[PDB]
Amino acid sequence: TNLIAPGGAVDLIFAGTIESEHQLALAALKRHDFMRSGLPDTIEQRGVGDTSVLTDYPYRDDGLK
Amino acid sequence: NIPTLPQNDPRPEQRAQQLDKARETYKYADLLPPLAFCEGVPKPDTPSAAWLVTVGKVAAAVALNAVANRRAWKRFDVGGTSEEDQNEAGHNSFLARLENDEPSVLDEVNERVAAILGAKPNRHVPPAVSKDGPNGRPQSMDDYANLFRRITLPPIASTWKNDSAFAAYRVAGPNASMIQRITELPDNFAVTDAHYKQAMGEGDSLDAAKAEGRLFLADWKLIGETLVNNTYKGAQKTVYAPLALFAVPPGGGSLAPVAIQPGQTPSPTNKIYATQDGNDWLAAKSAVQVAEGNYHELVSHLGLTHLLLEPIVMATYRQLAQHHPIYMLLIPHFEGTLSINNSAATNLIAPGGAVDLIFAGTIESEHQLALAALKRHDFMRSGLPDTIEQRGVGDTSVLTDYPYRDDGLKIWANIERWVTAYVNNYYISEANVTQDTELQAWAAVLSKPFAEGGVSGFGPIDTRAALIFACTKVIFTASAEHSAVNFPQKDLMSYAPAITGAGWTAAPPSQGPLKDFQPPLELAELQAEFLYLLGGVHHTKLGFYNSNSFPYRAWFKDPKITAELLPAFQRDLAASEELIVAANATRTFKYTYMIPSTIPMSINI
Amino acid sequence: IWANIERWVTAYVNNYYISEANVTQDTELQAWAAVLSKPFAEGGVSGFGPIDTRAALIFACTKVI
Repeated sequence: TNLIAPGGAVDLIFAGTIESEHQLALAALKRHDFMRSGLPDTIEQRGVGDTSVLTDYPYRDDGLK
Repeated sequence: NIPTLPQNDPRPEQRAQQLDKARETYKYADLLPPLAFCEGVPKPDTPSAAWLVTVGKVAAAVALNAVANRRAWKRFDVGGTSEEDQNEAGHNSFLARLENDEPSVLDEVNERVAAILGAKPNRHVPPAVSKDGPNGRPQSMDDYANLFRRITLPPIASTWKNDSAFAAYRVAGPNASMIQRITELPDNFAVTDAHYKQAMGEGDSLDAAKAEGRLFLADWKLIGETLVNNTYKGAQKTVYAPLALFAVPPGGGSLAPVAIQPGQTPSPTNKIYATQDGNDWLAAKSAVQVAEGNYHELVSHLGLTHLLLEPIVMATYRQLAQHHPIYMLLIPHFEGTLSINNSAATNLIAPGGAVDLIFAGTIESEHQLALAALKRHDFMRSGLPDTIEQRGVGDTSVLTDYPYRDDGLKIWANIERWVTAYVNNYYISEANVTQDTELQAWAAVLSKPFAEGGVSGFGPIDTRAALIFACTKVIFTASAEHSAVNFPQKDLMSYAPAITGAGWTAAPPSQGPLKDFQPPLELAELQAEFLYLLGGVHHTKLGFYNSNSFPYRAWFKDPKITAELLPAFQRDLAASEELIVAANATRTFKYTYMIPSTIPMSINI
Repeated sequence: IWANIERWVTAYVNNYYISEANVTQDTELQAWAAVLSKPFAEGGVSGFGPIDTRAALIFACTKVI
């Protein structure tokens, strides 16, 4: 009712039309796979799993524990 | 005439008197410890003449291959031995043409087989290690394929290195009952996600293959529990006890290898090898092939077909009468079963024989490999539809390519339909079962403990369904199961580099040139010539019941079976032929072993 | 004519090359690709590399044919 609403802070500060921003969010909610969206699942989906190659990745390392 | 149960028989006393004369013809001997065995070959169970001529033709090619090999090595004595073999081929063609005492067939055919399976020298010439023949160490890998001079080199010799050919062995090879689906990994075989993605790519995950049931492990642990490495002419023969994981692509597909750990215990000396490891991977598969070579020859083949049937052949001759209907069902499936086993226990798996030389273990360690698999057998839980489910290899969608399963299940189904119609025609009540003093005597000897000579897990034969399974299984492991293990010897095992009984360098961690891992030349020719002979004789055919006499006239006499039951059996086997052949053509690795027209009635070689 | 030649090369290559490891481990094809991947001044074909895929070999055999 305020943020993603017409005349809200997202309407002014962000480059898109407020209704094109809603399509962006709804597009990702529509493309998700809730059953295959676990963190350890996505980490090997993206091949970012090797800690001896990409050694500095605090989100992956801190997030898996 | 028409068979009848003992309690229903019109003439019980005369039936009892042939049984007593039978138990004198067939008395037990201890040729192989803890096993019920035949005291030689009783005269009725001599190999028939057609079996000898069939064998004789192949036994001549093996010797002719040996002579042509001996002309090439050291590039009239080597010609005289040829002409006698060529004349022996003339003997088999014309002298045996009338088919009506035994001359060529009696001595030569049985002796030439004895010299081959007995690893005896001088197998070059009859009624007339040698540095005059292929021997020692290989100059190059060519010399192994150059052995096949008068016999045909197998096709696998040009395909064995491909990983897909290595995995075809586990589902369409000599031992195709090996794999088992797993939902989690063993503690002693912790393959990583990296190894699985090497084989499958970046479209799958190991934790997802164990989820969707697409992992399949094959163990050789029993080889380590049992064998002891022997030395041949000083040289060290080695065999491991590997652990091999396989996996199928997602949504369906065929088997594909993943990882191999040559030993049961993880160690610094023993570690996992994977698809992209180059030479060590090839020697990791070859070390597996040595294990399957020992496993197949003494567990799948001689253990769980030959030696499992030897007691059932004996108890049938001694407790069932020649007028018993089940005697009428099972006996023709035992043609040549007693004779080849005697030639096996006194020559093949005998000290000084082929197995002791070519294969890695001491021959006494090899016998203990067979007995351990015989001791853990559960006869009542060894049905092909039962063993398939036990290993989780049942879903046609997940694992699509399993020729031993999909072709074998049509053959097992055909036999059950035939046994059931047979058992139900003669056994018309469950009292007919329990009141059969002969069948229950038959059961007592086989239900006996393994230490006394029984068949492990055979109890109890109290229902018509218990007789149907026991009779269906016996016929399967005499016809289809023996076909799927005996005849792959010629097609898939005559090439020692593709597979043999011994790795001759120590380790899967590659030590250098591949030629040093293979067996010597004298043994390699012996492996090629003796696996050719045992795997190259198709005599007698499942569904056609005849005698072992010259007319080979039909064995059944009851008109209910002559003009009705057996014709129905023969029709369903012909339907399986069209179904197997059609599906088999689309494949690029072939399974003729469950093709009904090539399936024998009995274990005869 | 190009479509006919590609289909027949895609058939030929795929009958003998069943694994992408059959391509890399074909030492003769790799030594065949070397003398052709050489610099043009040294005597090579300009732009012949790399031939590491069943696809890449199918193109090379289609163009040459």
